[PDB]
Amino acid sequence: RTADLERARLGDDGLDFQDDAAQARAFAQGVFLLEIPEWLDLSAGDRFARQFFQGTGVEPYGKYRDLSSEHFGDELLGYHSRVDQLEQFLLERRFWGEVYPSEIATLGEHLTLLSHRVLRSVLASAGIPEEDWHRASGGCSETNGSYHLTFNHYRSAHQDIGLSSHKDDGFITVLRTTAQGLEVNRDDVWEKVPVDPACFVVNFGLSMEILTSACVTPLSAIMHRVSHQNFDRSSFGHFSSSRCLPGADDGIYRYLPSAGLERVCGSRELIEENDHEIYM
Ligand SMILES: CC[C@H](C)[C@@H]1NC(=O)/C(=C/[C@@](C)(O)CO)NC1=O
Ligand SMILES: O=C(O)CCC(=O)C(=O)O
Ligand SMILES: [Fe+2]
Repeated sequence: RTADLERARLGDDGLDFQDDAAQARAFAQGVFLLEIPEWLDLSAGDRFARQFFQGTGVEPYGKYRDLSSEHFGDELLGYHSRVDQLEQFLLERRFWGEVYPSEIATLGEHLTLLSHRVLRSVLASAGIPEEDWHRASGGCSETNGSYHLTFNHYRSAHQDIGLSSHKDDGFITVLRTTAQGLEVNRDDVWEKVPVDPACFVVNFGLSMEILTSACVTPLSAIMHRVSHQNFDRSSFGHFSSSRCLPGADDGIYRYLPSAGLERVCGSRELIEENDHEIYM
């Protein structure tokens, strides 16, 4: 019922697991734990996740309930009530400094850098040539990707599942969870992800799976869900995707030594299709 995940930490040369077999298990499973740097403050983000849905009466973050997608010219952004228990506030990096509270934008920038370092370590381990990283990652091997800082609240009063079974769209997801509910389907059995408030949960998205499908050890996008919540639950995540601007899409690529990078689809196209798959 409970999954046992490999634990890593960011070191001087990148991702440090206990050994090479632990990294090989972690990358093949598509999910692992990443120790949270002692200097990285998560307390403002935790409070934002507990508050964003409550409206302007609740300070300092309740007012973000009133910011819908029309405010951003991007239908994916802002407050969203989902068909599951989940309600969300999603915002891409181009809007953080202007729209998010100053300390929330700061959290997003720091998570972008941690995710940047995690991704470059992964691309090296997958055997992708370094000179192809920028195009292969749609900019995420540097800081030119699309990055969403997304806050999640599970309304326990709503029936049925917390968040439907799915895979993330992008390359790297850095997930901050302090309560039970997350479940992963490694192999073919659903398993609870253990709670560890000292670690992020890291997993790969669909773009990573597509990118590394022909590699020596292909990396998969883990299927995961949030079980029905009988009490309220909150969380937040940092998502790294190939640059998917409404007018500036970087596309999704498969790497093959015999051919280089072959375009598969567009980045926003993958996101819109996935959101349609996730919520039936
Ligand atoms: C790349 C932009 C998207 C919106 C980003 N990637 C995801 O896979 C996503 C999935 C859900 C389950 O959280 C949305 O319901 N969340 C995000 O923030
Ligand atoms: O809330 C969680 O623990 C998981 C949320 C999630 O998987 C997502 O928002 O994509
Ligand atoms: Fe997810």
